[PDB]
Amino acid sequence: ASVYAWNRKRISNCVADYSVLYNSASFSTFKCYGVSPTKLNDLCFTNVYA
Amino acid sequence: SALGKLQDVVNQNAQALNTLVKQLSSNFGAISSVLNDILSRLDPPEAEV
Repeated sequence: ASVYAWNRKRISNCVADYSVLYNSASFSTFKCYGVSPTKLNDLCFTNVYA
Repeated sequence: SALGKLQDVVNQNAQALNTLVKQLSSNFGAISSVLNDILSRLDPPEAEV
């Protein structure tokens, strides 16, 4: 999507493996706010908005 | 209400303890009042703040 009309994919009721995204080489920016990127796999959230 | 002098002392101490304990639920500007949630979510550079 264009930024003015950005897409939102609500993510729920699933197992979120965040080590795949963080340890990937394909990403240049990976900045986390409010949580640390290396503790993501130990956390649970009610809902994720992608 | 005859023994109010003693009951008032008991009530004041009970209120003081309840107030002190309830202060642990305050954020004081932090992201969470629960210390375990902060340590579970953040690394030391942000957790210390």
